Amino acid sequence: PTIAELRELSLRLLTKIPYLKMLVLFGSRATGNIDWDFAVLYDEEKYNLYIQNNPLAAFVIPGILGEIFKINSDKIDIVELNHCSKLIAHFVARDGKVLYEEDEFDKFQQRVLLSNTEIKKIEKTKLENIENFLQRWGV
Amino acid sequence: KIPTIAELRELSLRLLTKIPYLKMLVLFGSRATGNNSDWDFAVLYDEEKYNLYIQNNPLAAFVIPGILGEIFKINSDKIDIVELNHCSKLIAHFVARDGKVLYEEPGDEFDKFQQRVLLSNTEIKKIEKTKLENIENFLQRWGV
Amino acid sequence: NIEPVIIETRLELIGRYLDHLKKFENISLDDYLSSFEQQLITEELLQLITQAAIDINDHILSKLKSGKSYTNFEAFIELGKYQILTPELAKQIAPSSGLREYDDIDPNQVFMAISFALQQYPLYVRQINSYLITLEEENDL
Amino acid sequence: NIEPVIIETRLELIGRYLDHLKKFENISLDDYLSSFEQQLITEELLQLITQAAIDINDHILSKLKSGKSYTNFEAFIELGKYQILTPELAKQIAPSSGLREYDDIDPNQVFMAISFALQQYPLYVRQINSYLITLEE
Ligand SMILES: *P(=O)(O)OC[C@@H]1CC[C@H](n2cnc3c(N)ncnc32)O1
Ligand SMILES: *P(=O)(O)OC[C@@H]1CC[C@H](n2cnc3c(N)ncnc32)O1
Repeated sequence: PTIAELRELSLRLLTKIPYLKMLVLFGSRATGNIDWDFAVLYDEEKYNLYIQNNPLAAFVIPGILGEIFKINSDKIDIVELNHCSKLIAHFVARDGKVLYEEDEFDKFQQRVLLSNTEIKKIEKTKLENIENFLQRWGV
Repeated sequence: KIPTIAELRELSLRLLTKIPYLKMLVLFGSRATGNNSDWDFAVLYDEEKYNLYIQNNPLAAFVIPGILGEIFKINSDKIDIVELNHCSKLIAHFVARDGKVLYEEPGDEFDKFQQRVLLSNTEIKKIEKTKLENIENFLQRWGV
Repeated sequence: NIEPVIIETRLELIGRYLDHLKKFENISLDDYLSSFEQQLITEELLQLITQAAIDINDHILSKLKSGKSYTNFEAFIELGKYQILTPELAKQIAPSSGLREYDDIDPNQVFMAISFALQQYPLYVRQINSYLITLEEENDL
Repeated sequence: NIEPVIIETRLELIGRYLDHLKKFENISLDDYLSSFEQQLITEELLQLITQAAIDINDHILSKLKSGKSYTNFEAFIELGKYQILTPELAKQIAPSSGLREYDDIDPNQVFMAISFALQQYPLYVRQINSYLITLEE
C-alpha cells in the first residue's frame, strides 16, 4: 500500500483504537528504501480507562493495524512513544511520516528531535561502553 | 508460490549437496494431510556422517531451515524441523502415519521407518490416559 | 474428526509451563525489574503457553470450519461462538495471542501479563478439558 | 549515509547480552539438562544476540549494496567480502543466523551454541567496532 493509501484507511482507526492520538510510519518503509515500523502516541487519560476492561490492549495493537492495512501482522513493529528512549523518538520524528493526528506531529517533532551535538554525545557514550566491553573481555 | 508435493520431490534431490548427511526428508503436518500455516519437515540423518560434519561446523542443525527455504522457495521463518533421531515416540508416530516422503537414501528407508515407529491404537490410548491423568491432576492442584 | 492426543499433549504442556510460571506468582515488581534472567524466563514461558493454546485452537478449528482462515485473536473468539470456551473467557483471553528489530518489550507490561496468564489459562485448560470429555461421550453414542 | 548511533546501539546490547551469557561459561552439560530455566535464559540470549547482529548487518548492507536482497546468512558472508569482517570470522559465524507449532528444540545443540557465541561474538564486536572507528576518519 502507498503512503496516501495508508493515510486514507487510518481515519477508521479511531473505532478500533479509541485512545489513539497519533500514528507514525517510520523505519525503512518511510525512508524511501523499502518489516513495517509503526509509532503510536496515546491519550494517557483515555488509555488508562481502557486498560481496565482490557489489560493487554498493547499486545492487540499489531493485529488491529494488520487487519485494516492488509499487512502481515507478524512483520509489524510497534513503538509506544509515551515511554520510549529519546533516541527512538528522534528517529521517529526525523524520518517518520504521520498517518493520524488529533498540529500534533509537529509538536512531537519539536519536542523530541536531537541536534548533531546531542547525537554525537550519545554515540560517544556508547563507544565508551563498547570499548570497556572489549577491554573487559580481552579481545 | 506454494509448491506441489511432486515439485518438492524434484527439488529435494538438490539437498545432497547442501545436506550430505541427509538420509530421509519427510513432509508431515497439515501440508501432508491436505488442509495458510507453517511447513513441518522431519529429517533423518546418517549419524556417522553427521558427526564428521558437525566437527567442522558446530551449528549445522540451525542452518537446515534456511537450506530448505532457499531450495523449496518457501519462507524460512515458517519451516519447522523435527529430528527423528531424538524425538518423542508420539511425534515419530504422526510423521509415519500421515507424512509424505520427499527424499530417501536408500529407497526402503521410509517404509522401514514406518514399521519401527508406528503405534497401535492400544498404545496411543495408553498415552492419552497418562496425559489426561496429568491434566486432571493439574486442575485439582490449581483449584479450577 | 478431532484427535484428542494432539490437544492433550499441548494441554499437558500448558499445565507444565504454568507450574513453572507460578514460581514467580509472588515476586515484586522491584524484584522482577532487577533480574534480567527472570524477565527472560517469564517472557519465554508466556510465549510457550500462548503457542500451545494457539496450536489447540487451530487444530480444533481445522475440523469444525475446515478451510477457513482465522487469525490467532479471532480463533479464540470463534471457540466462544462454538461454546467450547465461554464467551467471557474467549474475550478475556483472546488478546493473549499478542504475546507470541526493535526492543519494544516493556518489562512492566510483561509483569502484568504474568498475573493475567496465571488467572486465565488454568480456566483455558479446564474448559478445553471439558470439551474433550464432551468428545468422549459423543464418540460413544 | 550510514548511522553510527544505530550500529553502536545494537553493538552495545550485544555486549550486554554476552556479559549475561558469560555466566554460563563454566556450566556442565548434565547441570544444563536438569534446569529448564537455564535453557530458557540461554535460548533467549542467543536469539537477542544474533538478532542485533542481523540488524547491524542489515543496516550496513543497506548503505553499501542498497537494493540488493541478502539472506541473514549471506549478510555475514558479504561483510567478509567488504573486509568489515575477516572472511574467517564471517564464515565461522554466519550459521548463527539460524539461531534467530512444534517444540523441537534440542538442549544439547543449544548447549554447544553457548560456547560458540562466547568465542565468536566478541570478535564480531571487535571487528564491527573497528569499522566504526574507521568511519570517524
Ligand atoms: P531504527 O531506524 O533502526 O533506528 C534505531 C534508533 C537508533 C537507536 C535507537 N534504538 C534502537 N534500538 C534501541 C533500543 N533497544 N533501546 C534504545 N534505543 C534503541 O533507535
Ligand atoms: P501435530 O499433528 O500437530 O502433532 C503431532 C503429534 C501430536 C502430539 C505430538 N506432539 C506434538 N508436539 C509435541 C511435543 N512438543 N512433545 C511431545 N509430543 C508432541 O505429536
